[PDB]
Amino acid sequence: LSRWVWISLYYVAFYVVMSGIFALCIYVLMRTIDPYTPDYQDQLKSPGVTLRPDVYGEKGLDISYNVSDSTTWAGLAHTLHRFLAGYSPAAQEGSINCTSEKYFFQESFLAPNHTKFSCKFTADMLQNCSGRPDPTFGFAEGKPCFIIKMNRIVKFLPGNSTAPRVDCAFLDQPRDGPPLQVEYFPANGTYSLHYFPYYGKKAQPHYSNPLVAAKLLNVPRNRDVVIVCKILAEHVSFDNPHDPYEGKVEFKLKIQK
Amino acid sequence: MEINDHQLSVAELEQKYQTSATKGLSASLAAELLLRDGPNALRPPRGTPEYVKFARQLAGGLQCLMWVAAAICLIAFAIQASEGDLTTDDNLYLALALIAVVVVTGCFGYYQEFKSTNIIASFKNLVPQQATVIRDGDKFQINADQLVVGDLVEMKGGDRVPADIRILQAQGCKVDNSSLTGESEPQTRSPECTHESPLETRNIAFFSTMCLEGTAQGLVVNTGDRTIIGRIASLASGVENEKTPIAIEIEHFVDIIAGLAILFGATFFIVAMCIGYTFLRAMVFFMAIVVAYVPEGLLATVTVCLSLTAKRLASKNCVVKNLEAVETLGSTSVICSDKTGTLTQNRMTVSHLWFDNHIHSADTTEDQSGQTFDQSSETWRALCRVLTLCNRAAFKSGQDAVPVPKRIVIGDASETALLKFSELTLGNAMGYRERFPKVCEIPFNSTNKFQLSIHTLEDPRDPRHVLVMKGAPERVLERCSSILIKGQELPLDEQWREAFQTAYLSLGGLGERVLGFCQLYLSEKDYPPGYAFDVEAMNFPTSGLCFAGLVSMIDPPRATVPDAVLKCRTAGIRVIMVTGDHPITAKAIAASVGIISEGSETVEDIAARLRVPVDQVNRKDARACVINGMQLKDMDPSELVEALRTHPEMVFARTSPQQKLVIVESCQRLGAIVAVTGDGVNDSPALKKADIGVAMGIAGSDAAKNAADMILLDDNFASIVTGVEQGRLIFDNLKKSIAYTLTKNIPELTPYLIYITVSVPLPLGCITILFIELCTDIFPSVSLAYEKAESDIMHLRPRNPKRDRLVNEPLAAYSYFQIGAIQSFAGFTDYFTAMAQEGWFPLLCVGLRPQWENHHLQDLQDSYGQEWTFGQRLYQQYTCYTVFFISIEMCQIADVLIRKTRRLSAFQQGFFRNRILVIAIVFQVCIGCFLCYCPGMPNIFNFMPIRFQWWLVPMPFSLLIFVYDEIRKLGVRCCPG
Ligand SMILES: CCCCCCCC/C=C\CCCCCCCC(=O)OC[C@H](COP(=O)(O)OCC[N+](C)(C)C)OC(=O)CCCCCCC/C=C/CCCCCCCC
Ligand SMILES: CCCCCCCC/C=C\CCCCCCCC(=O)OC[C@H](COP(=O)(O)OCC[N+](C)(C)C)OC(=O)CCCCCCC/C=C/CCCCCCCC
Ligand SMILES: CNCc1cc(-c2ccccc2F)n(S(=O)(=O)c2cccnc2)c1
Ligand SMILES: *[C@@H]1O[C@H](CO)[C@@H](O)[C@H](O)[C@H]1NC(C)=O
Ligand SMILES: *[C@@H]1O[C@H](CO)[C@@H](O)[C@H](O)[C@H]1NC(C)=O
Ligand SMILES: *[C@@H]1O[C@H](CO)[C@@H](O)[C@H](O)[C@H]1NC(C)=O
Repeated sequence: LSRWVWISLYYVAFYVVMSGIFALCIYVLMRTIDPYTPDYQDQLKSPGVTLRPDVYGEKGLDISYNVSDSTTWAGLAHTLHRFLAGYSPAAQEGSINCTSEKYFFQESFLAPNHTKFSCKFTADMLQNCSGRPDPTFGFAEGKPCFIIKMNRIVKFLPGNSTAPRVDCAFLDQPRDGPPLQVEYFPANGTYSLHYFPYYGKKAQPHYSNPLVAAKLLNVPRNRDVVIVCKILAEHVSFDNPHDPYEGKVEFKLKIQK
Repeated sequence: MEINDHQLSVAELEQKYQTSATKGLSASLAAELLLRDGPNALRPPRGTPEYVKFARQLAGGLQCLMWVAAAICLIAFAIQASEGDLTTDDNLYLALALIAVVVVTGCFGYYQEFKSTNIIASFKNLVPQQATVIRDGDKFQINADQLVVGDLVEMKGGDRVPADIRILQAQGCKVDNSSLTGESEPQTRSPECTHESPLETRNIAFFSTMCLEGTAQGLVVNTGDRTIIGRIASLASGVENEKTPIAIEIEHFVDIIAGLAILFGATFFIVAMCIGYTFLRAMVFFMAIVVAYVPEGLLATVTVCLSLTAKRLASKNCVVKNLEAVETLGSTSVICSDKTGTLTQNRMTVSHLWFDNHIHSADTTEDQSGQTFDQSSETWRALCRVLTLCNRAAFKSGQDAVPVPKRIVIGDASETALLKFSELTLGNAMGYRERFPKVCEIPFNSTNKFQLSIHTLEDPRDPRHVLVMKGAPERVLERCSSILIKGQELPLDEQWREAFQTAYLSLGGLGERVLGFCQLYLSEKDYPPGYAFDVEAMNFPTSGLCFAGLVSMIDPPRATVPDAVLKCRTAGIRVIMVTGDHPITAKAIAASVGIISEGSETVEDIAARLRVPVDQVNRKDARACVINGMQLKDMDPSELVEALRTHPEMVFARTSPQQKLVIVESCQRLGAIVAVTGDGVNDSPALKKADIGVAMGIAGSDAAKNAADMILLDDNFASIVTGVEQGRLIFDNLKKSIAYTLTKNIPELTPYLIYITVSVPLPLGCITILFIELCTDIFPSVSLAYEKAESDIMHLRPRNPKRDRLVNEPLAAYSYFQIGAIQSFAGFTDYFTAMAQEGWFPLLCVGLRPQWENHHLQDLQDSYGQEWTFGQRLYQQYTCYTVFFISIEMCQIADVLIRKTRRLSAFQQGFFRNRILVIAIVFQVCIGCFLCYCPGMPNIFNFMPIRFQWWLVPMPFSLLIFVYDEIRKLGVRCCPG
């Protein structure tokens, strides 16, 4: 009659108790945890590299378009617009003109509302590939602009000597033509060292990764080609057979006419 | 249809079979008759192909649950290579793994049954039997299998009866029908039709039986399958082998599993679709859940445990034909047991003597391990002289290593019994006999009905003759006039005849065959050396002799049998005799072995002592009961149930093959699990219908052995008690090994339940769930087989099959939703620790799966804003695998320890005392570490070298399990209420 209640109430008792025990495990774990620095960075050995505008195929990044058909590239450009809508002077007020040119170590929290200073990085620094004077970021010409962005890992330092460069070159350079000529923006193709080291989203709520534009100039039309686009910095490795995005980005590209 | 032959005239038999009753079959005509009917033997069981004997191992309750599982897995995997580009194919792995254990187990079962039936077949001493046939008027020897119907054959003492023989003429021909009937004493065979039922006539001799003494000739009436032997065997075709109690139990918990898998899968399909998933994926998780309740290694481990118990019994000369049988004796509540050749040795041996006015008691055991009798007296030395000298039996040559009770003897039945008796009291009887040259002898006849012989003495200083004679006790008594007693040779006055007659009837009352012995030394005056005695002239005394004593014989229990019966009853198992033999012998042995306890009595005994009619006896007072087949024929099944319920110690005498099967059935139907033990063809039918059929390896008929599930290779009836013990351990221990194996299935599933309903990154992978199920926890769960008992196991009643199951709903509920629960909160705490210490806080983790698994995000942001590539997120997912796995392993050290005992605390019985279990915890941790810290392992098996905080996060949860089960077990222990 009334004993299924006396056992089921044992189960609701047992699961409430056990749940609470788990809760206190979480709570106590959430004080192990520093809000500004992750305990271990075990898989972020070297930074990931991402490209933009990213279009993916069966085998990975696969960008393909037709200079004469804006349908096939408006979208591409419109991603580069949306991507850079957060590099506008408008949405860069929370950061400051770093000019230091070497690492921007901060040990205390001297920025508004108990935070740290993050550097400004504005679209117009990509110059020709900034979406002005060309709102198609070089696609309508056949000399497209690919934005390269290095993944941020907290307190990661790329290298003391130079700034990290982006070298971007053919995988198999066509055997009736020359190497890939690229123009980078900024000019050597570098991420300036005052953007490193990243302290975290809580620390620098307004941070924005340095971008480098790669304007590909002499890609032969109507041919399948693959561009490797790796990062040269001392603490940055790009030869990992189980992450092909550690330290680089490969992409296949065909520009049709 | 067989009945025609023993009722025909010799003219009619010669007509029917185109034969002569004295000159026999023509030669060519018997060549043709052989072409017609085939050889004279029983055509073996049809014989199923090798590939199908493999096929049938892949079938069974767990097995079919696993085939349905892999069925579901392949239906789902097809749905999923249709539903976008998924190269996940976990269901390929799981389904193919299920097929894998089902199959590999299959090989193991097939190979076990192979090796076991080679072990049984290789003690079967197939030596071709022969027969004295007469053809064209010639007596010669042919193989028994070449006898065609209508042949004229001859038998003498020693010969095996070659076919089914209808007897035309016989001189004092007695026979051993114990393989067909129950009867332990020799059965007369004479040519006159004594019954219309050919089983109960005396003018047929049966295909498989032994001619013990005398001589007969008769015509062949059936060969091969058509003989009463092949007919009673063919009865055991029409008996269907019901399924074992262990098979029932397995199917019970397969049903519990199935219930759970449906109830869950359904509940989370409702939930899955209320979370806005597509019906087409909510069916995929329905499927994954349903399959997730099917353990992957269970079938493997139980098929290992049964196999280890089989090895134990095989070590004790108890070969089992298939693994399920190692359990059955533990669940048995009654033993329907054959008498002659089973409980007894089927060998008439001297059991008692009457001499110096006392009934002495000889040691009837086969290993000679009991109380012999007093051999001081002059009377005994004389009585030994008479029974040793008046005897014509002789051991076959070169038997000196053979123990005497097992030696082959060229003699009659009584004479064989007595010859072994002299060889075990006097020592070297035949040489002794040689030392007293026989000068005259009348052998047993139908005129005199006694055997006598006259001998010259041993030394030369006594030159007398000694006349020794033996025969039926009354017939010996009237022929003699004094009695040896205590060095006196007193006159045989009225009181000695009354006391002799009292002893004779007492040994007849215990169902023994009594023989009287006597002597007379002959004068030198009247009978001087070289005197020509003449048996026809009778020129010597056959009267006025001197009585020595009585010697009496019986078919006696096997040495270890009385004790074996004792222990089975100590362990709550009802023993029932079911014997074809006559009630008086049946009841004697049922006393001797402990079936009928010292001091209980039948209703006929109560009437006989109280001096009342049996109508007045209160049946409730009679703890024992004997019922022959005749009364059992005129019994409603309700009367049989009244008798079985009313009279604890039941003996069925004169019981046909079918009646044994019917007593088995009546118990079974009353709820019993029934074991039957049996010698021969008659008990073969009961053997098949039994929950477990036990055949005697040596004494046993091919029919019996074939029906039986288990063979006592050395006829040691005490093996039975070992069977009870090993089937009570391996049951309790399986209840342990299963409880362990089932408990990992909830921590293996709650990750996927959460990963669906919360969209957390995947805590635990398929590729690693397989390692748990088939690698890390196998050796622990098998080690539980080696647990010793937690009680005086052989003093416990047999389990109630309807109440106490292998897996109850309480047992499951406990192992799944309490110990499994604690394991899942263990793993999930180690999961959220492993992620927060790497960058991902819990609140971020809800909903994060779409982005987690997206190949088109190589910059997904953690809680510190750092940006992971998909590959990096994947190596984190493997770390999540490995910590959830290790949480499960630590909690399965706690599991294997608390599942050592169901009642007792670990402090009492121990921790390190099961040594195989300890080796298996070391093994489990070693495989764990090899999977974590070997190089290459993140890529080959998706296992990360986890940090050493991740091992310890489960420790409190493990110890919590230990303490929780202790408190429960102490609750049961120190409070039955
Ligand atoms: C039928 C049986 C069902 C049993 C299900 C389990 C129910 C119990 C589960 C959750 C209840 C809430 C537990 C968490 C709250 C703990 C107390 C608390 O207040 O802690 C604060 C945290 C942190 O706060 P923050 O991250 O915003 O700040 C970061 C803090 N700083 C900046 C200092 C680092 O709050 C948080 O994270 C909130 C996290 C809430 C989401 C947790 C993830 C949900 C996963 C559940 C899986 C459970 C497995 C169940 C196994 C059952 C086996 C049968
Ligand atoms: C109790 C005894 C039972 C009898 C044994 C039966 C065991 C059979 C169990 C499973 C068989 C199925 C596996 C066979 C298929 C191999 C396929 C292969 O080509 O493999 C490579 C994979 C690595 O895939 P990935 O995840 O890196 O790819 C990711 C791909 N992307 C990126 C597209 C997602 O590896 C794998 O799947 C392999 C996964 C295999 C998991 C094994 C589970 C542990 C079993 C242990 C039994 C050990 C017996 C030893 C006996 C010795 C006696 C002398
Ligand atoms: C039988 N008990 C062990 C078990 C087996 C699976 C499983 C189910 C479907 C397909 C493949 C699987 F390995 N699961 S599972 O909880 O459903 C699960 C866990 C993690 C990833 N996928 C599913 C649990
Ligand atoms: C940012 O600071 C630099 C440092 O030299 C200065 O030249 C430049 O005018 C500033 N840009 C602004 C305020 O837009
Ligand atoms: C960038 O654009 C300007 C024209 O506005 C031109 O002066 C300069 O040469 C361009 N650089 C490249 C590499 O095209
Ligand atoms: C796109 O280029 C193709 C050559 O591949 C050309 O035929 C076509 O006209 C172009 N598209 C349009 C819309 O003209």
